[PDB]
Amino acid sequence: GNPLVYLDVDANGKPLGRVVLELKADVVPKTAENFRALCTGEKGFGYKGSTFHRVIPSFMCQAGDFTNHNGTGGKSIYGSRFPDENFTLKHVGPGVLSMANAGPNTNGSQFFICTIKTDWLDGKHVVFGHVIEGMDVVKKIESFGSKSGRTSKKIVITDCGQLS
Repeated sequence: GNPLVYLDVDANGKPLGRVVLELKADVVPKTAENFRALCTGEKGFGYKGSTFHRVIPSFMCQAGDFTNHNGTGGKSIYGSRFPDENFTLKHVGPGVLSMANAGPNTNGSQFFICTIKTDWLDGKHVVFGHVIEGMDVVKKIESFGSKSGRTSKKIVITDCGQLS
């Protein structure tokens, strides 16, 4: 069935725990496969050692810029950017996993985990999975954000990979 992947997250060098994500490869195979491979590192690059660089309480936690660490970078397993696959899955509530972008058809590697229903992003961001385990970890990350998105602790994905 659908891949399960994990992110182990530190804040200021202290482990917060593990976020487990189910990737909806049955709905968005291309988007799911990109994220899966970026978690395993099997292409020679990916999320390990990168950060949650933008976190806004009562909104979302954003990560995946493993090249510039600031929201401008990232790349996919296909090339720098790739198309919006579909908008079938919606931003239904907390725990939704969705692609960050720079407008239409600019998916790379940046992603966010929602902490509320972000319905206004429907039809603009490709949803591709959700949190299976570790919403407590997500809430910790969230609490280290600010209105500006600047984080008050250094939030690092120390390890990541595929569980099944």
